[PDB]
Parts: sequence; C-alpha cells; structure tokens
Amino acid sequence: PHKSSLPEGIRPCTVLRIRGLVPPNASRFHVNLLCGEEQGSDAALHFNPRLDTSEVVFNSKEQGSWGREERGPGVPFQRGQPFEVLIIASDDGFKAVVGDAQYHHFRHRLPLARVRLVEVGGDVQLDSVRIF
Amino acid sequence: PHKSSLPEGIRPCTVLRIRGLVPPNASRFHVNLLCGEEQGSDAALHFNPRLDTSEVVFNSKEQGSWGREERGPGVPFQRGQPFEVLIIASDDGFKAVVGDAQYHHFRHRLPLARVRLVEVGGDVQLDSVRIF
Ligand SMILES: OC[C@H]1O[C@@H](O[C@H]2[C@H](O)[C@@H](O)[C@@H](O)O[C@@H]2CO)[C@H](O)[C@@H](O)[C@H]1O
Ligand SMILES: OC[C@H]1O[C@@H](O[C@H]2[C@H](O)[C@@H](O)[C@@H](O)O[C@@H]2CO)[C@H](O)[C@@H](O)[C@H]1O
Repeated sequence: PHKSSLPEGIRPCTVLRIRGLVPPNASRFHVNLLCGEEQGSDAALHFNPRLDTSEVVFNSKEQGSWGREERGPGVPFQRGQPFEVLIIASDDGFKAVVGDAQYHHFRHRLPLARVRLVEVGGDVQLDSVRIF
Repeated sequence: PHKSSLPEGIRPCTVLRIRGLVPPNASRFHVNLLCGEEQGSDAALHFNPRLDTSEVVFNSKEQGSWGREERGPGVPFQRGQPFEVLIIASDDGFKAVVGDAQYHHFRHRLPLARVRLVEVGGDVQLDSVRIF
C-alpha cells in the first residue's frame, strides 16, 4: 500500500493522481484521506471501488461511525485492467475523475483542514501516486 | 487547434489535462488561457514549450504588452515524443504538471473570471483536451 503524510494539510485545489492496475482476482480497494494513523480514525474521504459487489462507495467517518454512503454511477473499474483516478480537493468537495470523465462529486462532511494522511490500499497494483 | 469555451469562466481548482504528441519537426506550441471577446488577446496564461530554442516560457499579456517572462527548469518535451500536461488553476496561481512531476508554478496576474477560452495550438498533435 501507499501511505503518505500531508504534514501541511491539503489546501483548496490539491490534486491526487492515482495510476494502477486492478488485479484479475481483485475484491475491493480504497483511497482514504484521513486525520491520522491511529487505527480507525476520522476519514474526510473513503473512496472504495468494489469489484466483488459491482459498486463504488464514497463515505466519511467520524468518532468511529461511518457516515451516509454515496454510490457513484456504475463501476468505471475492471478486473485485469489499468485505471487513472484524479481526486480534486476544492472548497466544495472532492471531484473524482476516472478515465476521461468526471465520475462523482463528494461534498465535504469534515473540514478539509483535518486531512493529514493519504492511504491507497487493498487489491490494487500501483504504478504511481502523486499529490500536486 | 483546440479551442474550448469556459462559459462560467475558469473556476477555482479547474484541472486542464492536455495529451498529445510533439511532431518530429516541431518549432514551438502553446497553451493559452484567454479572455472571451472576439477582440481580445489578453492571456492570463501563455504556456509556450519551445523546441527550437530549448526553453518553456510562461507569461501573461494585457492590452497588447507581454509581462515579465518566467522560464521553467529545462524542457520536459521532446520532438517525436508524446506528452501529458496538467494545468491546475489554484488559489495561488496555475500549477503546470508535465509527466510525473510538478514543473512550474505561475502566480496569478489576471483575474480568473476573465479567462473564458482555452486554446491549444502551434506545432503539436492533440489526442485529448479535457476540462475537469
Ligand atoms: O460505508 C463504508 C463501509 O462499508 C462497510 O460495509 C457496509 C455496507 O456497505 C452497507 O451496505 C451496510 O451493510 O453496512 C456495512 C457496514 O457499515 C464496510 O465494511 C467498510 O469497510 C466500509 O467500506
Ligand atoms: O513572453 C512570451 C513571448 O515571447 C516572445 O519572444 C520574446 C523572447 O522570449 C525574449 O527573448 C524577448 O527578448 O524577445 C521576444 C519578444 O518578447 C514571443 O515572440 C511571443 O510569441 C511570446 O511567446
């Protein structure tokens, strides 16, 4: 997995670019924007493509409780295939771009100032993760 | 050339992604963010890779006069070779990403609300221009 500290927090217009491959036997993988590395802590964004159940779930987490889930339209990910995700942190929320198209806009639940850590893991084979 | 309107202007954290190829005979190509009037050649951003002089120049233009040029470090473009540029419209300015690295940060001179047209031209072959 990728696990990167953002010590200075993220400021409006941070762009996370994730390039990788979905393994042919993949279940699920995630991109998390978190407050910190203590296990089970706050998540401003939990982005969770699920190949096993044909859905992409967005959510937040506070004080140990998942929020209200959102689902993206369809599944722009395929077993055995590469992908490129952009996550664009503006003042409105997180715009997820997959492939050549905007995929979903997840409006902020937590303050952006609370993100200190990016985590990419699960069933995914990474080419690169960049924070611009 | 590619020419696309930004009907609400360029919004904060707009991401422009430009994929193309530098022809083997290239002189220079440009990405311009311009005002919306037929009359107008004001450029909030003039991004100008120059293979003939081996430099990449950033500048702005207003009322027919170029401002102070900024030069990027080296030239991450090669005749005969494909490229991917991101232009990220931030709070502070335009962040230019080439390949896998942030390349140059051009601080704002013109107001974002005056940018209405993205134009890509010169000696370049485009695969895609996308506004996220
Ligand atoms: O909300 C994200 C979490 O979902 C958890 O599974 C949910 C499931 O999606 C929902 O339909 C319902 O059954 O509640 C489950 C548990 O909260 C995952 O277990 C967890 O990993 C998150 O992805
Ligand atoms: O600032 C962008 C413009 O550069 C012009 O070329 C400059 C050149 O870079 C510099 O050496 C100067 O002293 O002479 C020229 C006049 O500005 C280009 O002609 C113009 O197209 C812009 O790219």
